[PDB]
Amino acid sequence: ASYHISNLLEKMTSSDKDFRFMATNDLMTELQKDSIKLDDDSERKVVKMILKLLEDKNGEVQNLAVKCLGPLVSKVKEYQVETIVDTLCTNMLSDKEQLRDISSIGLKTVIGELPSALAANVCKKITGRLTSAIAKQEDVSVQLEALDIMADMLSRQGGLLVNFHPSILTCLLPQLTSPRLAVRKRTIIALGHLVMSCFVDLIEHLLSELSKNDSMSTTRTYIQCIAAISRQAGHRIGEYLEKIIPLVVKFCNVDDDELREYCIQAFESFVRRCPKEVYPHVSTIINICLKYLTYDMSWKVRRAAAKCLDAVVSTRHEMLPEFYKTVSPALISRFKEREENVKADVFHAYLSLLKQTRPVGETPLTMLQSQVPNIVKALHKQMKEKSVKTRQCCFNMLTELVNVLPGALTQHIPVLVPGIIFSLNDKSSSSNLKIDALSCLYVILCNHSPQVFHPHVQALVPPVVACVGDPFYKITSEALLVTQQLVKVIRPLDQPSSFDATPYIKDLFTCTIKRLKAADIDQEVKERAISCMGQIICNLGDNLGSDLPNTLQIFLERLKNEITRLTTVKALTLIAGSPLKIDLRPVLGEGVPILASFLRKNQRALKLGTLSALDILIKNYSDSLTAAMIDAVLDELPPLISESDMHVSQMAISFLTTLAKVYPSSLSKISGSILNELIGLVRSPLLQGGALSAMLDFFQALVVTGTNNLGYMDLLRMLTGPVYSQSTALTHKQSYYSIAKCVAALTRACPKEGPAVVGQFIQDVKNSRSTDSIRLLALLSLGEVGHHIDLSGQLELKSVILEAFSSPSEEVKSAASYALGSISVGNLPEYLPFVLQEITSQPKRQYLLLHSLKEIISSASVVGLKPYVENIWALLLKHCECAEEGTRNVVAECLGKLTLIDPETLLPRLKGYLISGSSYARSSVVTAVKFTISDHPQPIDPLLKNCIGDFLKTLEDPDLNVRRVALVTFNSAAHNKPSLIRDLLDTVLPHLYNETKVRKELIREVEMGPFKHTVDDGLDIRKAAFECMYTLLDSCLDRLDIFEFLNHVEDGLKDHYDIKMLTFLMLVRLSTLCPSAVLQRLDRLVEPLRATCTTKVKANSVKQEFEKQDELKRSAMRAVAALLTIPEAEKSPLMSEFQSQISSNPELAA
Amino acid sequence: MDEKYVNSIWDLLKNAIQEIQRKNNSGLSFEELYRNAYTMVLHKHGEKLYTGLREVVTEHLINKVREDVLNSLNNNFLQTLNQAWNDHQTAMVMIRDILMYMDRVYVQQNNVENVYNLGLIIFRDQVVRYGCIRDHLRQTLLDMIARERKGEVVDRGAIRNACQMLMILGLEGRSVYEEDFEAPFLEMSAEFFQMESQKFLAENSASVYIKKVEARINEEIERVMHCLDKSTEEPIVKVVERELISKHMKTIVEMENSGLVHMLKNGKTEDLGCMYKLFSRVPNGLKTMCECMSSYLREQGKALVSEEGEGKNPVDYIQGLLDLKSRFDRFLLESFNNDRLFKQTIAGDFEYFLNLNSRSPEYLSLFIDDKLKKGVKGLTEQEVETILDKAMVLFRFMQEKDVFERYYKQHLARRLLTNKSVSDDSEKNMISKLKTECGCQFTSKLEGMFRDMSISNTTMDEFRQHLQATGVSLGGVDLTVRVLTTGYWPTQSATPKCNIPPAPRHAFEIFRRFYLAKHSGRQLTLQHHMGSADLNATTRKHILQVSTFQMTILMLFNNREKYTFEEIQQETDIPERELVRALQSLACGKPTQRVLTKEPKSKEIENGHIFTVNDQFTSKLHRVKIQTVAAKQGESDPERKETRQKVDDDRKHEIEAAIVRIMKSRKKMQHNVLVAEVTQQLKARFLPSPVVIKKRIEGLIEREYLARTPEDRKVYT
Amino acid sequence: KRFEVKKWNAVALWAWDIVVDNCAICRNHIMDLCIECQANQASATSEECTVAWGVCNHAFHFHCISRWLKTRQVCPLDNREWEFQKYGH
Ligand SMILES: [Zn+2]
Ligand SMILES: [Zn+2]
Ligand SMILES: [Zn+2]
Repeated sequence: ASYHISNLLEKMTSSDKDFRFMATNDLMTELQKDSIKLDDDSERKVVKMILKLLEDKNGEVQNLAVKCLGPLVSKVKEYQVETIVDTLCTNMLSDKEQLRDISSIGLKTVIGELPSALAANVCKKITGRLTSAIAKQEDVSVQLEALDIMADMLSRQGGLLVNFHPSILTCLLPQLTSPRLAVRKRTIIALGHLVMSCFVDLIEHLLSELSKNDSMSTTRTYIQCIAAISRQAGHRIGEYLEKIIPLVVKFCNVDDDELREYCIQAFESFVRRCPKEVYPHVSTIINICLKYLTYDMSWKVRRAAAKCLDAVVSTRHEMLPEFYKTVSPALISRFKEREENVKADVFHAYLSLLKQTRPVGETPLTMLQSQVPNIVKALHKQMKEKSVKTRQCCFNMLTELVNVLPGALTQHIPVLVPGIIFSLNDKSSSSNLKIDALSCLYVILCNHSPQVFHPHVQALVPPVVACVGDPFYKITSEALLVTQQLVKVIRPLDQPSSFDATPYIKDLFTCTIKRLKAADIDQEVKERAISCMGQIICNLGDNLGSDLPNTLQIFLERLKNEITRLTTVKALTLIAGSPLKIDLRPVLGEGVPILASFLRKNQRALKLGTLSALDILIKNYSDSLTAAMIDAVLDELPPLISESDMHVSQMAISFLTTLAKVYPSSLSKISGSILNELIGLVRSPLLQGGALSAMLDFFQALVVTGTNNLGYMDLLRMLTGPVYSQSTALTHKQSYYSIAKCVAALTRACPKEGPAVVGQFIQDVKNSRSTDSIRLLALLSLGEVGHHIDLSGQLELKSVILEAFSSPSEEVKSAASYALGSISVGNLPEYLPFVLQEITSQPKRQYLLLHSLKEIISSASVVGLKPYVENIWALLLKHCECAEEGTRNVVAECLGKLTLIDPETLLPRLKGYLISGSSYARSSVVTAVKFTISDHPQPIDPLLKNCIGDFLKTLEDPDLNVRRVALVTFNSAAHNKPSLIRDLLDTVLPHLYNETKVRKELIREVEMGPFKHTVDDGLDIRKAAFECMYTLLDSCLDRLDIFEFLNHVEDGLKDHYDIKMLTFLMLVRLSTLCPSAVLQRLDRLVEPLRATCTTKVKANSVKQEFEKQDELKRSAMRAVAALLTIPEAEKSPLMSEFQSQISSNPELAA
Repeated sequence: MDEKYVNSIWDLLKNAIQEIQRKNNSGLSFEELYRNAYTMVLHKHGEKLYTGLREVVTEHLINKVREDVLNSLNNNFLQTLNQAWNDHQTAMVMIRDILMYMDRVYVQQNNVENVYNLGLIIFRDQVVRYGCIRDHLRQTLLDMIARERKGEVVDRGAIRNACQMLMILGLEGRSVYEEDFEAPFLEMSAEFFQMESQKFLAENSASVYIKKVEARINEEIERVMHCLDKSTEEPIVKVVERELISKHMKTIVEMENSGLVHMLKNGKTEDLGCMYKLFSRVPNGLKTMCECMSSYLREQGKALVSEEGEGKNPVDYIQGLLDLKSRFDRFLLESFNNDRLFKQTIAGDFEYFLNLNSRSPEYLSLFIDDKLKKGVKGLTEQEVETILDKAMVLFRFMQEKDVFERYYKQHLARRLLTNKSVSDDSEKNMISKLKTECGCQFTSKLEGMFRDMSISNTTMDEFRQHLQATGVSLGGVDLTVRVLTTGYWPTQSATPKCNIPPAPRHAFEIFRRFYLAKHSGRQLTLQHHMGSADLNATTRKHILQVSTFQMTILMLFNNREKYTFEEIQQETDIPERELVRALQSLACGKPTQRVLTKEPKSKEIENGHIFTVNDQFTSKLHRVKIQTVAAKQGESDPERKETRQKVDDDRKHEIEAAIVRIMKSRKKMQHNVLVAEVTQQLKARFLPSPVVIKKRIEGLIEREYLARTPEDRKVYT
Repeated sequence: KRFEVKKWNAVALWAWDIVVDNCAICRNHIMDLCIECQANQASATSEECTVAWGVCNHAFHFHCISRWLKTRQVCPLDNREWEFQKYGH
């Protein structure tokens, strides 16, 4: 309100400090909301009072007056802002100590509360006053404040002030020679804040200036000035850097104490650029500077040199071998010591080089093991020193060393074990030194082998007991981990051991019980102690005394927590299944119920841990089980097992499997509850591999053992019944496969077979009111059981098979083919001649049993096939008939699968048939070698490599029909294995480019003379060729030839619609993969897509063709956007005219 | 005209369009057919022509395309479907020109669909929506897509063309193409997603899982574009997002190994940024990420802010906190691209765990004092400035600034006045940075302490000039006694008065008399427990050093030897127990540079112990100092509690200083409002402290509380 | 003499017209309470009445200056506004 403003003015005048303070607070609050009642007239007095409150009296009123100025500036108008700016400027430019600093603080809130057009004229005046304020006249404090607010204005206002930039240049450049040492630094900050603000001509100008200025002038702060300006330039100062490089090395040549500063220049200039020759220059200079110790102020030089070494290594990874070998051993190892700091950052440089010898001729491992000896002498020598930082740095070096080299210092363990004992003793220096020493000990113990350890472990025990007994809990936890590793090292429960350990078990067990029964320490030390004691019991429990039951009850007691639960469960898994069996009857009796309760915590890790613990207990111990806790856990599983977690389901199923061969009553309990739940689960379509094998075992064991009214008869009716009543497929696809595999496992569980096979026979042959679902189920389960249990005679196999084969539903035919394929393996001598005879007999069963034969070869054995394989391949060659191309495909797949086994003798015949066969024969052989390609490495690689190379290099220039076939094979090969093409890429390019271009012999300009159709008959090969080009840049890019690739993606841009879109995507990816290798032909590719975004369509057409052309134009515009996504390196060809039609395309594409 | 002419026209037009569609229309003319259309449409008989069009098109489709696609359902099924599409379209273009010439008037009169749309609809109804072709096409598309996702290569261009065909066939947009087909397609997609994710969670680690799932996400997008059509984005992205990242959110970041906590431990930096890039995309992923961040930070703080057992060095402790802060800032900078949520949560955690100790301002002040005097480690100004900025940043996320600035003023008292323990330029920089880090109820008193130094050395030079002009005596040969004020300068003890050097006594008396004649009204005195001096020893003439209590014992030794505790307590008018700290600095706990040795070598103090002098002169120069002063940085219990109670009464008195004005100016209380305003005024200074204000707002009702007192209730009290 | 003192780096404290003998408002003393407190006992609670020091260096009893702050706050020995800087001797 206006009255409120009147009141606060009155208070301020009266001069009452309490009233002044509260009036200022009220002013700030009312200005913050919406400047309640601030008219032109009232504004003239409030700013006057604000300035007066700034100038007059108590500092409390002053800060609140500075705060009001903030909201004022933001909620006031253009004249008053300018006025208060001028007043602050004059206050800081004149005398009066206090006015200067309070006005400087105020002017900061001005450019902080005002960002634009409103602030443009505002900051112009500030710059105008500051330029006169930074005059060369000696006003030390005035320039201090002036450059402060000056660099401030640049830091916060960078998108503006572009016009005043030359003016601030002419007054900032001559300010770098002033005698006072601080204003020179302030000017460097000013030029940095000036060069952030995107003004190109300016920077080139000042760079030429300092270039001409390098004329023997005694000034080091200007050297650090160019250093910092290069620092702030970032990624645009490469050429100017190449310019200054001779200057900086020359200025470092002359002996001076500011070699530190010129090395700062060198390392920064290099750290923020990725060159190909600058690193040698920089490296040469700092090797000199690191050798520079003579006899002070020379330490900073070596510090800078070591920081530069660090940068060098961490950045030029591709240059590692020679530089590593020639600088790192000598320089770093010889100078692996000095006073406090250059030594430390030399270790830091070697830590970055250790991480560069980590991929995690002369491999990195070789030069690493070359480094190892001198390294161990140097770090031991450093261990002789007393400083805590020295030992900590050596500990970090050791930790990283064994992390990049498993063996590392295997022969040096005797050398460095005493250093570890020494660092684990008195003379204080615990801090983080104890943590580092214990971590290094743990890493050394775990990574190498105990073989060199047992002596120096037997010489190691008492100090780690001392660290365990140490009051600090972090050192206690690290020592607990070290004891756990040591006990893993003295025991070897896997490899033979001979070392006696009784006193060490005594002492370690003693400290572990002392630490364990605390119930008053942090959670980390508690978990570490629990795990350590569990390992103690598991490894060394055979020599242990009567404290085992006490510690075991202690484990029970500590288990019932919210943090210790997971660690206790893990220790219980570890304590079980141990060569040294531990009496775990009380634990079982009191833990199986508590683990069952643990199950209902919805914690995935907890669920898995308790499931594994229960499984392993029931597996090995299997002695102290009674009805109560097993009933509890079996009641606990049904909530646990669900579709949402197949791995937890698998673990629970495995627990069920093991418990099945342990408790007879549990089997019936499982029968009821778990059978209900798993019947719910089986119909789910995600049963696969892990869980599938698990459930298969579950049913096998459950049926083979005694179960409550559950076996073959009962379960078989409770398996088919559901799907039979389902009738119309209520599932999707996988329930049938899962049920068939479950039925097969159940059948092979108890071989009282013959009823079920005859029943499935009836189901498959009882055509009356039998749903296709029923038929599928029958055929699938039949084939699955014939797979292992040779169905042999069992009534009519043949009849049922062919009957189901002639089905009107394609899925039933596929099931019949799969069933026959599975039947043939197991009774091959009987069922395979059937396959040959029927394939050569009927022409539809030809194709269908060819699919069945593919299944046969895929899932057959590897020993009982050879003469049968020869007959199969004889028929396959004879059955190259071209009735349908699908028959060609399946016969090619069969040939490939046959080639997979014993390729050595069969492959040369295949190549000969390529050479002497017909066009369809060449298609068959090349498709067979196409699908001979795997997805993962196989022992066929070398022979297949060379021979498919011959296949592709011979079959890439034949007839158009066989051409596209070999092209799709090469596409598959390129996508799958880059490691079998290699040199073939160069031989493929010409053949591929021959058909890549348009062929003016196959268009034929026919089938509509007057009406002008252009049927291509070569677009099939063209599409396949461009698909190979996609997989080319997708897999092999480094050695691919770029120029021809780009020329013919241009010719593809001149091709038809599908090739147009494929070339658009090719261009997008290739511009992304290699930007510089696309800039060369960016303008050349621009011509086609520019002609594409201008072609119009006559109104005679229909709107669907318009949507088609809009799709083409949108793809072209996306290609243009991708070409623009290159880091703005062209800004050249035509720059995207704005028109009424095209301009919509980028608007809708953004 | 007659029916014969029009029926012959229609018959020859049907023959011509049959030849057009049979790919044998080379021997055919277009002008004649356009004339047939003109004479058929001028007679207003377009209904029969449209019916014949529909009949011939549908009979062609059923006879040719339905037989061909069904006959080759297993060999090049997509290829023959594509060929049928191309042939149908290339007949439809010319059919379209003719029947669109007539469809102009037809659609301007009969408001029916055009000929091209009619052909599209009839093909959709007769082939694509066929009772048998639908299921086979769906099955082959799903199988080929799944086998492509497995890692094999299929004809992705064929799927492109099929998707484009369904686009053009929709005739409106995303209608038929979606609906049925999209449902099993996305069902198979989500099934595949879950089957792959459940497999991938069962490895062990998350570092490889997140890379591998990002590769899966990228490959999904690659197929979306090339293999499939132009759109197919929003539903696919949503389903893959929900089925992978939303399902793995609870468990992938809390694993014991390669979990978020572990990768924060060792210092993995690519993994954090990549996990941010993946989980910033899923809904409520950043929320659980920052929740785990806060949990880890609180655990680390409780590990570091633990009070049970205090043995940590001050500089080291705060340097460790500074490293953690800067490391987390660098983490957020690279991985989280300076996200607002993570910055806010780390600031909140810092505010929560930095105030758990009453020692945090004490330790920060110790660290700033240690790094401020003169640091050989990091001598150059850039590292000093960065350390200073990090110290101020840590000071931001910290409450109770009163004890901080009290300890800062005590540090100024200690370091500032010792001999020359300031850099002379950086203290102004510290004052300026503190001016822009907290409030401003101070800083002018620290600049007022700098005013005292300035007048001090101006008085030094003026008094030196006056002494040269006068030359009273030889007492003041080399005297630098700083003129000091009681107010700005923090209180020392009860000035345990000690023996003052007899000859310099004249110098100090001369200086005091000079100042009692300068401005007259100034009750002066000497701060005996502050300051230092230099004693010249005498084979070479070296100069020793004394720190405000050494010089008296040293002169007692120089004037006469064979003295003891009784000798130094009897004839010297000597103070209380502080003497023992003063004396032990020379003998007790000394390195091999002892300037005072005693025959009874023992840790405890005796009465009749003879004091002697041993050489122990390793520094063969004329400048050796003793460093016993300001040695311990533990800030022991008695000084802790006395400074704590001093801070307590300072807080209580400032509360009054604000409370009186917040009555005198603003309108009075509604029994629960003034405490909020008084805490708002003083939030930037300390904790609100809502009990002491409550307890003492009734402390001033007795003395100077006017107007309507806050607890008026029934009547203005 | 064996050793002789050459240099000193001492410090000299000074105060304004506070008059240690008599208060400037109550005229009792710089210490030993004020006119509003008299004795040491009778609900002093560790004698919550100390000396107040300002930027003018003038020192008064806290009770004296707080009671004087009712009407005039002009630091009667001078013309300054009497900031609050210190509490206790
Ligand atoms: Zn008084
Ligand atoms: Zn005064
Ligand atoms: Zn009093």
